[PDB]
Amino acid sequence: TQSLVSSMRGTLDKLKLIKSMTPMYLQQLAPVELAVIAPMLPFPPFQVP
Amino acid sequence: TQSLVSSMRGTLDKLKLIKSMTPMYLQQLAPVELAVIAPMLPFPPFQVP
Amino acid sequence: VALLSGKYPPDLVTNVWYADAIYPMYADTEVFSNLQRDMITCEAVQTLV
Amino acid sequence: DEADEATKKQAKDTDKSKAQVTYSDTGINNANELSRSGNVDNEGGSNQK
Amino acid sequence: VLLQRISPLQIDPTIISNTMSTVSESTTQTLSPASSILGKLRPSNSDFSSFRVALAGWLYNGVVTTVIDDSSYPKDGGSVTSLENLWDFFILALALPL
Amino acid sequence: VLLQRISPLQIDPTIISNTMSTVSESTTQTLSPASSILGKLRPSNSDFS
Amino acid sequence: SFRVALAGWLYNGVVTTVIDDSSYPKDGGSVTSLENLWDFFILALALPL
Amino acid sequence: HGLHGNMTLTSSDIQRHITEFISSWQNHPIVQVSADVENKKTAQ
Amino acid sequence: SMILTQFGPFIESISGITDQSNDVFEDAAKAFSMFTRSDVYKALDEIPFSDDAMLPIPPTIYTKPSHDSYYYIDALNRVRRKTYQGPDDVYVPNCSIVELLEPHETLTSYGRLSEAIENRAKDGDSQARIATTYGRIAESQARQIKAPLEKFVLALLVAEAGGSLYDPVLQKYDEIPDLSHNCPLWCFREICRHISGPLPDRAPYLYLSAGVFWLMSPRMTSAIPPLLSDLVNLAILQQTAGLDPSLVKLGVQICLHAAASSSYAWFILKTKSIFPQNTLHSMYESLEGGYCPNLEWLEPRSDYKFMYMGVMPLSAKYARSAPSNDKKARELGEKYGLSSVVGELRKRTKTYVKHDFASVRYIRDAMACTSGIFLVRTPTETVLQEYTQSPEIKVPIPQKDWTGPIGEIRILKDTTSSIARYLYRTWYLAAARMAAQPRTWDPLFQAIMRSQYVTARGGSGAALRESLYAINVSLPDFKGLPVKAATKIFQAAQLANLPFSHTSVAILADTSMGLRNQVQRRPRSIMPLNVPQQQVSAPHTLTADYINYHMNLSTTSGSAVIEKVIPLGVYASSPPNQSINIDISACDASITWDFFLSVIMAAIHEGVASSSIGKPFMGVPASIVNDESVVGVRAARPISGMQNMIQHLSKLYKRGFSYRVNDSFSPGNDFTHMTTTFPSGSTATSTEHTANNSTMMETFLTVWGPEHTDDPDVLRLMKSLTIQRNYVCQGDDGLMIIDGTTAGKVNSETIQKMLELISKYGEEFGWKYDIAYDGTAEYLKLYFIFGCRIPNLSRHPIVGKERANSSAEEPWPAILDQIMGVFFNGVHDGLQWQRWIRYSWALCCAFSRQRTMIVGYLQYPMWSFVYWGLPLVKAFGSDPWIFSWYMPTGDLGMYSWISLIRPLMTRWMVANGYVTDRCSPVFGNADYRRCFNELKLYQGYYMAQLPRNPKKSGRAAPREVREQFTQALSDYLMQNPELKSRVLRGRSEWEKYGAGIIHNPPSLFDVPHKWYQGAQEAAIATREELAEMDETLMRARRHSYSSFSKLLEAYLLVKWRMCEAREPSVDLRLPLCAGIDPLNSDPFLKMVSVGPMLQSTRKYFAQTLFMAKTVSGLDVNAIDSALLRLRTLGADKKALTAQLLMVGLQESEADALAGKIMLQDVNTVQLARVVNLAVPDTWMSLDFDSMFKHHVKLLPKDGRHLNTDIPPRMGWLRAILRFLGAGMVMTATGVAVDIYLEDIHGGGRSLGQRFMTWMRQEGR
Repeated sequence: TQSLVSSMRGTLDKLKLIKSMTPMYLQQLAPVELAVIAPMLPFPPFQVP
Repeated sequence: TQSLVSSMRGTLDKLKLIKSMTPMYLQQLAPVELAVIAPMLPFPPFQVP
Repeated sequence: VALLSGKYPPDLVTNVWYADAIYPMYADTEVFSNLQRDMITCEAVQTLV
Repeated sequence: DEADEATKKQAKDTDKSKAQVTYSDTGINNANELSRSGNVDNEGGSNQK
Repeated sequence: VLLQRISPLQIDPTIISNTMSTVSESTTQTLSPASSILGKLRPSNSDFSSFRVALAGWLYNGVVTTVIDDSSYPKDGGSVTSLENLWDFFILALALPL
Repeated sequence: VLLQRISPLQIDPTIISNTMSTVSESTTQTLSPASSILGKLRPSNSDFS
Repeated sequence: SFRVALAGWLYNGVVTTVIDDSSYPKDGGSVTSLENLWDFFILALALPL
Repeated sequence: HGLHGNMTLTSSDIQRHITEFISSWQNHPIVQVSADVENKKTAQ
Repeated sequence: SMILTQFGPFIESISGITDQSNDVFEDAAKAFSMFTRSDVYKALDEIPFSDDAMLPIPPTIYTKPSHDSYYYIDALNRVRRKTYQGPDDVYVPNCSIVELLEPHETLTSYGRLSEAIENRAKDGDSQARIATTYGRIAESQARQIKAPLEKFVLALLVAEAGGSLYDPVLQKYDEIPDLSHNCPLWCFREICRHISGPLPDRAPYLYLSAGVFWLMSPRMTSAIPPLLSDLVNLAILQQTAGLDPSLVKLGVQICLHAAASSSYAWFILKTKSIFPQNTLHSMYESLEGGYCPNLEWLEPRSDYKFMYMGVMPLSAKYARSAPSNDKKARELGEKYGLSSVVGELRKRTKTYVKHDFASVRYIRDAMACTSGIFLVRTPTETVLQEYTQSPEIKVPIPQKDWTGPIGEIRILKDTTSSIARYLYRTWYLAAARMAAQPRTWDPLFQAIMRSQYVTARGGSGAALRESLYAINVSLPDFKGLPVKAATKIFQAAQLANLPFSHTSVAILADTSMGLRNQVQRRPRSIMPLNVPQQQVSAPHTLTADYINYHMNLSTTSGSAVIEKVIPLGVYASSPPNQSINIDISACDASITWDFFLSVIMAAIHEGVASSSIGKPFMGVPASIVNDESVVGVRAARPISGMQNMIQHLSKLYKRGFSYRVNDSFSPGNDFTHMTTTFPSGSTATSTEHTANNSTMMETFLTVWGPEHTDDPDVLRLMKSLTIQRNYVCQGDDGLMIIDGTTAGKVNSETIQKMLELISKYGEEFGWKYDIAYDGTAEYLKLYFIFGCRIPNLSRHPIVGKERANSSAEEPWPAILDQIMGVFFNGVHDGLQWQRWIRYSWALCCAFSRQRTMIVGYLQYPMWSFVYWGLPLVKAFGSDPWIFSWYMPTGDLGMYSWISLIRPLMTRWMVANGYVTDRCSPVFGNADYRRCFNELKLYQGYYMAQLPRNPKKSGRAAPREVREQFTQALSDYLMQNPELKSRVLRGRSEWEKYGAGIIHNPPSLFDVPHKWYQGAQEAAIATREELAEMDETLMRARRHSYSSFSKLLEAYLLVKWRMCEAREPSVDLRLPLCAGIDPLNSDPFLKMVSVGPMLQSTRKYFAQTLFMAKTVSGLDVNAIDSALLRLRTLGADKKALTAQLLMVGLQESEADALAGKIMLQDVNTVQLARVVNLAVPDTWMSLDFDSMFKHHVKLLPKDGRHLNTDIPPRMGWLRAILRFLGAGMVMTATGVAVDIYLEDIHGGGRSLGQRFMTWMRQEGR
């Protein structure tokens, strides 16, 4: 039905335009925290590319 | 929804066409009252352009 | 949910916040202890062989 | 220990809980400071006996 | 106080409610623009005191600068998908030029 | 635990509910996308870790 | 403190007078804080003595 | 199974619901691997 | 033997072997009424107790000295106690009374006080006076019970005779030890037998209606009644909650030591903290594992948002770090001779190394063992010991810091070295912000404030009468009014139209007394204040509310446990967070004119200016007074309404208070006392207490601490702390919350140093801070450790009742309300559910019958208790134990259980022979009307909705005096022409548009009638009123019935479908509430299925009402229910506007609100008030919001059904359907399940039509 289509479009628009700071936190701040923490761990990091 | 769009347009039209006398009062009468009140104020007006 | 519902403190100053947060962490010496542990481990391996 | 005595005496002379002027816990790092004590003798040995 | 004493302009009690009680709507919708705008407006007679002090502030811009209080703005900046935020924008837009 | 208790980011799920509370839809429909997504965005056992 | 600084002007060789570290802005401070600005003002006028 | 209009509450239904709840709790990912105590290796 | 022979079927019925039935309930009531206490004791003799229950008894119990060397006459001719143990031994001593007992006719063994004693007492003999004081105080001490202990012990025996119970969830028999190991009962029997001796009567005393009759035995002692009360409470708790008999024995030993001591109450008061000190404040010193919750405090911190992360594993790094209390416990135990008890407690406590269910249950069991009684002492000693202290201001404000007087108050300079500057600034700014508010000047707001203090309680109007007679003004007598004159309503009627100049002198009147005893606490004194004093206190009150509402983390709550904030406590207790408990000792005494009253009164008086110039308030006019603060010139300054009111209050605050004391227990100890203690009966006390608490804490955190300490760690800690983020205060209690640094917890000795810093800061202005840093959190009488909360059973005595005067008891129906309250308290603390339900059924059956000579016997059927909230055990041949106690009360619960067992009921009735030939949609072919009629289900159901106290209404009064009373009340209420105009406009609009839609709309003019009804109903009743009440119950019982209420009939047309279980909300290994452990099956499953509520109830319920507050006598729920019913029935917007005008609103926002309401959408809780539907109080600790929103589906699972269709207009039916489904799912036992709507018989439209018919019908 047309009403359901309009409701879905509005919900998707709201989900797209939601105001969350997690994506910018993960891009600008989380690496710094990980780098600061890393030297102090009992088990040093072990990575592959 | 179409009904919400119609209701919003009607509401905006009514707000545009409301019968308020304040904008005309502010243009034609308030300056006269301010002018007749000003000369007998304990603190004379102090203005910049 | 975490990705969609991130939020910062209303007035955040990152340098001050981190200078307050990390300071207690860097008073520990477990890493200095672990270095001495590793030295003994290597000594033991070589002695065994 | 001698530094703590000076601050404690200084507070008493001003008749206050603590003194504004303090000889201890300054911002300076006097970790290498030494003061005379009865632990060592003239030859440079210990006074355990 | 002096302006209130000598002025002929006075508040109309029910003009907004009367004009908004005739907008055509459907009762099966979850949003009502008329109800929302009335709830955001909340008319009162004491509201004219702020209007009159705003008028009085015109004579002393040298020492006093009249501003809109920060609490009137949306808490997080708002969104255009929100009818409530649209009404906040409308109210602020009408109030600012005075 | 260290990341959670050093980071300034906070998880506040009420943002999603506040955003979805203003979606436009009819009450005579059978499916409500807003209610469905709100119900499905509640993590099992409330782990958030 | 004022009179003590005046007196300590005469004994530069054996006593060094410095401003206590607790008088500095907390966590380094920021130019976005009125309290930090006043801290900087007080410290700037107090240092040359 | 429990769809007709004649609903009568009983201990068998209670037990069935309890079993479903327990299975749902136990099949959670974090519940699968967790412990209150620590073994020698993880302590090391 | 005797119990088995008398109660044969009833025991099986309540144990779940056979069905429950009204006839069995009835003959059980017969037996309960036909036993006697001699039969009770001989039944007690039958039990073959074991050696485990054996315990040595001190011989010193039975031989005490006389009361003679315990009392003396002071200089002022007053009886006073002789303090030997210390400066607080002012309670009832333990001594014999058999010499002063006199034989009673027809009761040879029992006698009362000799009447010659009070003859010589009124004559004036000192010996007679002290003797009668001792006798009356002993009577008052022995009277502090709900009912005779024989009823309780007999009910316990009947309940326990059933034996072990099978658990439908655990599929096993419980293994609670039987009565052969119950130590307190054995001690009870032994002590009663020894007191009785060869004398045939065995009860130590008769609990008469308004007195006590002691046995003339040479071994009698005053401590026997409280000792037996403690013993019976311990026995009931042990047999209902599975207490450890070992710990029970320790508690009994403490009780025996208290009895053997000189003063029972004094001994308990000195040693009340044993169990908390040796169990709670010393725990997990060797922690090794477990789970603790992980929460997060979300901004706004003020708004109290706590959202739950998960579980966090524990480790050794989170062991106990607070300082030890071993030493202090040792000298306490040694001093009071409980060293072995203390040592055993510590040894048993040390054996826990893992936080879990066993440890929390052990802590709860240790907590429950503390004795609980309402302490009693004479009002003379209470007054002379509580109102004689004063603050000790070590550092006072220098005298050269106050200007010349203004009015009569002074201005504090800005150069003062005292810390009072910050308090002054805070109060000044708060007052200015309050004054600059349009709502402050709303005349309706003023009317609300003025009607607030008016109450149907006493206000010491006598002294008002002598004062006004002295100033010679005359008040109406209101002769012929059948209402009491000792009410503030009567006071307001007397002073309706009186000039403020005439009434001004009344503020310096005198004050009467009030007392309330408390459990494990000294009695609390209340100081009533009459109209003028209550009215002159408004500005200070409102400023304090502004402070507590905009500048701190203030909390408000009542006696209800549900109203507290569990999330805050669990967050504070959960590691690595830590908590500090702060309590101000004698806050009322500390608050005085020397520092506080001076500073705050000056600040408020100067802050209130500007926004109030030359304009009255509260009906107090503005005025003109003298000013001389400015040097060299002293002129006249005009003051406002609040300024004049503060000016008049200031002289009272500077002089002090006069207190009349009229001690009934002591003839001749009648006098007047001058005190400086701040009043407790005022309408702000707690509010400014919280304000000053927060202000002074902030002052210490920001100024005093950093300039008195130099330790860098302490400085950093105090800089981190802030009151707006880490301090919660209310009245005199407060909580400091310290978060965890990245390295774990915070340094313990650094914290400790901050503690003595706080104390030192306290002594300067003379506040006695009591600081607890022990590893647990205590706030508002709630306890938390490691995130789990410990319910304190000792604080809620089962057989405890508050009686602090010589007034008599109430008629019989009143006791059932107290019994139901006891059952609900047991529910909240969370005892073993099966045993608790069995005991509750036994007790209700015991108290369900009474006799009236009209020689008739009035009886309550078993169905009345089911309606009131008691769940069933087994009925109609259904499976036993299939109903939980979360069942709603009334129609909702009835519908819930009936719909749960509906199909089986039809089969049972048909098999029993109640067949008909009409296809009823609910019961098919069953003669349900007839069946219910003989089963008394209809009769009990209908007698449930009847008052349990006589109605004092219908009193004869002449029309003239009634009309003068009403017009006086109306004149007092309507002090405002704009209010009168608004109400008249509302009435005109109502009679224009809304007429006949609802029969009775709330209105402001109806307040005088409500006040008159309350005043007349607060009076005592008499024999004829009891007569009409009894005959109404008899008529209700004899009359026949054909159906339930229309609401219930409409409810029973809805069918659901319970298909799938819910999803877990909390981990099944996290102990969060002690006593709800896996052993207590059903509540554990309910809690882990639904989830605890993580939000304050008050703030959540705040946004469920259109209007927030209203004048006293009108109900906000009534108002919004009327508005919603008008909207539902379809009245126009003008009707709602008329209603809002009639309730006092201004026309503009009234019409705006009506327009908003006409199309605005409210939540399910707000909708449900149209049909008088409310959330059960038992659900307040659970998250019912999620169940309402996402777990009750109003759509059939398979798809769309033709019947299950809600008409668009009737959108309000969804809330009702949600509540019905939630009630069903909560009434059903086990885990919560997802419920789907199945069918409606007549469709949505018919149900809506029936509901509208109902709504239109009420009001008649």
